Amino acid sequence: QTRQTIVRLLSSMASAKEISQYLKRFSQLDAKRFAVVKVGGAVLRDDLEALTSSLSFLQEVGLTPIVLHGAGPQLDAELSAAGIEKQTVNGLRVTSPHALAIVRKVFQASNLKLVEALQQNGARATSITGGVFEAEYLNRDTYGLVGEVKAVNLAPIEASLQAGSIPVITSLGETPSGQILNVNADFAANELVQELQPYKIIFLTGTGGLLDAEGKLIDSINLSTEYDHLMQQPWINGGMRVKIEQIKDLLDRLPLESSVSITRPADLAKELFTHKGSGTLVRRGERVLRATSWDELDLPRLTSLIESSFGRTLVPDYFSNTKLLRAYVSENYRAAVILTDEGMLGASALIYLDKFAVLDDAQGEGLGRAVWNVMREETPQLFWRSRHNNQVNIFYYAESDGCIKQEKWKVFWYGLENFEQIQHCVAHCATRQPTLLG
Amino acid sequence: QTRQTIVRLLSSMASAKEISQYLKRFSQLDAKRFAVVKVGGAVLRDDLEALTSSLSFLQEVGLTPIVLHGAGPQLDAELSAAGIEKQTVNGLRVTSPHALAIVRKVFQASNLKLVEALQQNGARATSITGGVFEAEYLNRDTYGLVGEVKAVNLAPIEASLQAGSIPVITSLGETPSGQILNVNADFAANELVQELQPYKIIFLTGTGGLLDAEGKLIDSINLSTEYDHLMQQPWINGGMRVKIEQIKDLLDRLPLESSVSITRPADLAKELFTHKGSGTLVRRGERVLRATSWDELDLPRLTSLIESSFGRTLVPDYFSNTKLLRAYVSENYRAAVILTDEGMLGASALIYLDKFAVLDDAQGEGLGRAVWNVMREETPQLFWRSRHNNQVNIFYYAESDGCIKQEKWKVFWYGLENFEQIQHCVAHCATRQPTLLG
Amino acid sequence: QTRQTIVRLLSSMASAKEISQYLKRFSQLDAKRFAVVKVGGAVLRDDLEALTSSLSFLQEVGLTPIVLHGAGPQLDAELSAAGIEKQTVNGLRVTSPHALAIVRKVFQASNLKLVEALQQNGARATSITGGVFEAEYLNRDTYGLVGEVKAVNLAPIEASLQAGSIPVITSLGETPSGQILNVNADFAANELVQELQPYKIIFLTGTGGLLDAEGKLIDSINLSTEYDHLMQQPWINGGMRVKIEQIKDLLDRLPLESSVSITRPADLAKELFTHKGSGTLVRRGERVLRATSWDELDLPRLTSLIESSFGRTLVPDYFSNTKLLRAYVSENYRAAVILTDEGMLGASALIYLDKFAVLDDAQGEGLGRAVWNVMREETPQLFWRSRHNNQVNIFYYAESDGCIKQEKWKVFWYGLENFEQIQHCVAHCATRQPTLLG
Amino acid sequence: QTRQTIVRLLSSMASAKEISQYLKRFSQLDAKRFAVVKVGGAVLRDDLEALTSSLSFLQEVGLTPIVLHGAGPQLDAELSAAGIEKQTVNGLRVTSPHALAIVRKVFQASNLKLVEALQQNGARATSITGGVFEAEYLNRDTYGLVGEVKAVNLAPIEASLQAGSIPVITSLGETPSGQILNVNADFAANELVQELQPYKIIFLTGTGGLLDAEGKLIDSINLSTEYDHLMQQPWINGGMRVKIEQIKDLLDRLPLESSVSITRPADLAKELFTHKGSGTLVRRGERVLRATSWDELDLPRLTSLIESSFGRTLVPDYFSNTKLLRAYVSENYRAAVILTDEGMLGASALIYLDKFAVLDDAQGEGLGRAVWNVMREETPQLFWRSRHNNQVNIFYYAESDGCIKQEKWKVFWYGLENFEQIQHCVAHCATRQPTLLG
Repeated sequence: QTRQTIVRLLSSMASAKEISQYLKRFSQLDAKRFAVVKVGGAVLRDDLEALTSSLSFLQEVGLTPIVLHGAGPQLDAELSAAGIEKQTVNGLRVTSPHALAIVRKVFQASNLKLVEALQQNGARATSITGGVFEAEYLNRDTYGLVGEVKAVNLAPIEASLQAGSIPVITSLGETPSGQILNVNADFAANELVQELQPYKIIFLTGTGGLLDAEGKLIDSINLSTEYDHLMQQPWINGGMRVKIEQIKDLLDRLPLESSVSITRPADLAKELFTHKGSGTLVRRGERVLRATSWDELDLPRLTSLIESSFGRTLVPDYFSNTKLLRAYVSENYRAAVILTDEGMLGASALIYLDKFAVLDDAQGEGLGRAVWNVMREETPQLFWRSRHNNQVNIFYYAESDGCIKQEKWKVFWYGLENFEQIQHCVAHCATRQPTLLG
Repeated sequence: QTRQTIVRLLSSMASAKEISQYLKRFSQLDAKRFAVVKVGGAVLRDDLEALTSSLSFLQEVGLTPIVLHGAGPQLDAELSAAGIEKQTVNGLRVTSPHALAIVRKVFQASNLKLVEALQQNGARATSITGGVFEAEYLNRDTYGLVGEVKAVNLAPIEASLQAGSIPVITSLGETPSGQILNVNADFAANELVQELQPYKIIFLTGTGGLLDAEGKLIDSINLSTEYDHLMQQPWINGGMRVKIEQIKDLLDRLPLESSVSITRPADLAKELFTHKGSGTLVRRGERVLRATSWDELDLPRLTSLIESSFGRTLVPDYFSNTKLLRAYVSENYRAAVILTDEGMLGASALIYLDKFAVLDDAQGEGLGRAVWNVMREETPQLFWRSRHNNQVNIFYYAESDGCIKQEKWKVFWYGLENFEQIQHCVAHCATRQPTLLG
Repeated sequence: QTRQTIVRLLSSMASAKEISQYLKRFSQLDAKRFAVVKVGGAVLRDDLEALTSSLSFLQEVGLTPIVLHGAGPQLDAELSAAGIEKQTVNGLRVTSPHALAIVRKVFQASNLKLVEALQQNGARATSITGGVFEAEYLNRDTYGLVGEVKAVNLAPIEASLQAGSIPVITSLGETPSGQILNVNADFAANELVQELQPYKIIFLTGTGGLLDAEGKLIDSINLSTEYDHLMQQPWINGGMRVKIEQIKDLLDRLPLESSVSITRPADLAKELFTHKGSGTLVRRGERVLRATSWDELDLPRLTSLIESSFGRTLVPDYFSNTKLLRAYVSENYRAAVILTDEGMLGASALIYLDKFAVLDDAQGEGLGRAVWNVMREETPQLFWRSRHNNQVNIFYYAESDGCIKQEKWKVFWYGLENFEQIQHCVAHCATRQPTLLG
Repeated sequence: QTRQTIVRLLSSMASAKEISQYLKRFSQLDAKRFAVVKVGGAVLRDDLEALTSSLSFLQEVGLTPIVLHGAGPQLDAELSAAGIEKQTVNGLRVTSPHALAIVRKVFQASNLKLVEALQQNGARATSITGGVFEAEYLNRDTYGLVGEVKAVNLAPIEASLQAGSIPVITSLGETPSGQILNVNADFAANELVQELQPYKIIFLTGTGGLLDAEGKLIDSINLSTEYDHLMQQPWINGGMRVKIEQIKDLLDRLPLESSVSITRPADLAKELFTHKGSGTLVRRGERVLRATSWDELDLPRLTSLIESSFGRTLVPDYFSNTKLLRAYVSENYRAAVILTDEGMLGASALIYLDKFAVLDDAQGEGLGRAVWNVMREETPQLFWRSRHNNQVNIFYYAESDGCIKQEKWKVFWYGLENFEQIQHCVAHCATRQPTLLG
């Protein structure tokens, strides 16, 4: 029903090809196994009309947020009123008896505060407060009543998602013999999700997402590639690292098509239905290897890779003819760029995009985006050809630095070349390239 | 809406007067404060289609059962599989660590099993499993992990009854600092109800209700009166006593109009909408005093008691004329029978029902029934008069041992008198009684 | 679902036996084939909050009124504003071209006015305005544009009752080739109902029902019997006759269990769920024959009639022993009273009710009521016996003029006999009757 | 609710800017005043699963199709079975008495057939069959029983759209005095719509939309402009003309933002939510005038036209400096293109797009599209400049024949120029244009 049209809004527009695909490879597959919108107390306390106005939205079309709050700003206040709010021994905290006592009530209180504001706003939330997390206890006196979420029981939650309501769950434990000690909210979600196997999975926070050296919303990450030129580059202060590592911890644990998405609530919709939103997307992508030699490849794969990505198959024996400069391939072999040397003087002088090869089940996960992204950082001057009826021309027009058309082919180049230095090399790629498919 | 007609089905029939009243004195007054249908594991395990088919019924018209299971037959099995099912030190039980462990899972399991079978059957149940009962712990090693329900938190439940679903709750505790030890299911409900303030309040059991010496369903009890000629009479074996005392414990704690009702599930409807059903009703009634002297009474009360129970007020100065044999009055002064001596030879010989005086807000709680019940055990020969348009004539026709009509009065007598011994005394009450209102 | 409890409210009370039966012999059987609540413009114009608040009620539980208005008081005004409101040639009316013109708009207007006030009040009405009644035309100039409803098309209506809404229909015709001339609203409903085959079928009117010589709501009629001592007795002024004949016209055309019911709207519920309400019920009953001779009967029928109405069968050869005074039987043989002569002096002197024999599928249609009704107009002194566990004792207690009990039998008599003249004959029936079953 | 996200799916993509606007200028404004999806018997008869599966869709989100069938293929068969299916005197038809008779039944039949298949598929249709169209009669014997829809009564329809169901209406008349003669389905809708004032308004047909000389789906028309080079050009066979004129008749009668849309049913969604679909869109646009002289304009308008279409206002006194070659403006002054001559040799040689000026409330009606469309048919060689953050760059990239970027400006040209003939003139527009805003 919905998808019938979600894709219709899609098809006729730009980033449609890559999103509609996201709606075909996951449509139908449990309800609970939709989002897993883990929130937080700073966002509860502050903006709730919009946190719940957006949670409505999904659950009122079909996609049933299986929320996971953890109210801590307010807790941290209600706790120090009587006192004992000091000491955080390790990277985490500490809690005493007359103290869980205070959390469990604040967890309770604001938990209910949510589940109601949904029901009030028109929703159907259903408080789920305990019994889900097997919180074995890490240390007894050196921390007291805190514990590492040893397992998870989904029954309590599969009930509410069999009914059809937003399982508003909690950062609380519960040993074996039933003692309820504290757990890390984050080491928590890693584990719920592992159990549930989501598709989407948003991390609401009161901020706006991840930042960069500049301080601009970095609308993506793609670990298997972008991981290093990040995890080693210093505008990655402190806990942002850990915010990153953790989300990384996760997705290795999901399929491939998953994807975190730390956004803001007002935006939540924008984020979960747009190749945009306003929250750092963040996949796991795949391992990508660069090949200088056309011999360290599974060419045959590339055949079912260019037979599946392109209409026909490659004009026979093309592979023994290919002179190969620089090759880019996804461990899985669902994406390839073949970089051939093409020009006149010598064997040079221009570097040329002979093939792009993404499989349907991919330009959706943004693979077509990660593989290409990884050569336009190696190779800075770039000239290619794409027909007129090609889908992914608009991707190109993005990258393209300039473009020129012909009823038979469209041509794109990539790089700055002085006024007189351009025309010369631009007329080239539109002269050697007419003769590549000859 | 419903009451508009519940009373229409009512008005035109027999026990209608006393039930429709029950629907006018309690209509509108919270939702949660409807039933409190505490069940049990022997009824869960065995007949659930009907336990849930009846729970539907209410919650699907408006009256929202706020259920309270406690699965124990099945627990008692799942527990001994691994073992440690022996020892019950005091009138209650005992439990260990690797042991709550087993209950909490069985409580959980069958709790969910319910909440689902409602949602499946069309209902709207909503699991509520923990955090409600403040189970302080009674003894540490001499029993281990069991506790007396020190308080109750209604939030967890007022949520689901603000939504509109059947709060399917649990016999489980939870100290202060959050350790979940065992509680008595029964000492439990006493305390939920105290907090909630129900109106109806049914105790489902797999049996059929309370029995008697014979072994016939004793469709009532009324403690303040029937208490003794019960609580001292020996067909009250063992725990039946305690089943009684406990229900007694309760209602002292409610308004007056409340009322337990131990029935079976298939019957549940019959019970909660009929002056019948098939479950021992059981109120608290009121304290009733017998008066031999027309001077140890608040006559004035009786005036607003006969001015409110009868159209007019008593023909002035009737009270200084009354010669009084035997008087029956409810501590509250909402019910009276005045027993006057009426006859010819001497001042005797027949004993005569001069007045019955029940206030609207009463023949509903069955006061008209308890006060009269308490003289037809003192006074065995009984002759009275009631007009033709009187409501409560059908009560009479019940009691009445015989009856005779006159366009101006209807006459009833009560007792066995030989063939020739009747006619003689029967013609009497229809000769001295025409001249009482003269 | 509903019946599960409608009968529970029932069973425990008085007129329950005869009404619950009405709910078992018709439960399940189309939706449209429920009511057919034909209203009228004087009730529309005046009280609509209650006409629609009651129509809601049914259609919002399941029973879907298939309403049939006919607004005429208001029409009769809106018509004379421009004029031409004079002439009513025959027992009916007359209409011209620039004139239907005015009705069709007023029919339209108030038709819509209803269908909306239902949707506003929470209902689900659905305007149905035309195309249903095949109104062939009776006379062309001598009346103009009026016609006799030659047939009916149910499609337009079975649509809205397949959806589940109150088919708010109309007193309008429509020749063959589609010209919309006027029809009698009443000759209309006769014909809809014929087509539809209702069960209940109420005639709302702004009055309160049918009256009597006195002027008291005559809560019944039963044509096949009560027809004559009515249709010939002069407090039957004018059109009341026709109101009667017409309803008579109908039911001959339905099953037996049907039944008109001219009530008021505020009462509608009371009427359609109580052996009461406030509207002249009115069946067709059956043809009843009086038999003076126990030989002009199908005794065998009476065997399956007393074998089905009573537990066992009649003590063998009882039929050749019966000395028969006066016999009452329903053409169908679903009801009998056997009147035997019983006494001492001679073969006289008391007349005695040996048998009452109603079949389940009957005391519901009120047959048990019509057959008995028809002897207590022939036979004025009446003495009978009924066990203690007998269902229909309360019917008796109604009729009974007096009653007396015995753990084995209950005894009833019928008639006024002076103080000393009673006891004598009353001791009798409780002396010859102990020895009838001997 | 919906729009909150319909626009979110939108914003991030291509044709979003022009469609989301369509959702902001019409959001909130009656319900009935949504679509007016007039269908037809060839589409009913043939594909109904999809005609109703799409009608669902709208009415089940909020947008309530107020359908308008007219079943004729099937009629034309069911009519000739008995016969009299011959003669069509004028451009229309003819019908007799024993003949409407046959339509009214077929209209009825298939009308109901629809209203049910909606209710079956999950919808909420509600048959409306008559009383809506005031069909005065055009000629009595020379055609018989056919008529021109003199007016319309919306009551019958505003009822069902106050309830919230799909008013499935009909091609039938009804004189004044209520005779139901035939009407043209098409001259019908013109008149319903006039009364209702739709926004969208689709014409389903079993075909696929309008065609061209080639025979390709002509995804648009825009009368005030494209009217002539159409209405005079001969691949406009016969009734296609009339199909056109008629839709033209209409929209002159609506606001501006309206728009027919002859599509197919399976596509209906695609059409009514995409700048695409598969049905000839078709507006009325506005009257556009070409100006050769910068003096026959309301420049001041252009100021609030370039002050509203562009951030600031025009650099003061720009208007007395403008040397103007060719000007394009919409009668209303919501759209302008200013064509200035720009080059080196002489005052020539290139023609240059100095300004595009569309008002928000416009590029939605596709004005930005019609005005520009009307110069790229006059002026064939075209060179312009647009910043990087400009919204409408993707429109451009469409038109653009080639493009080149600079962090400060983006440059586009339009036309074929030989290999050596391009570079020369292409370097130009990227040399004279850097100095236009200087």
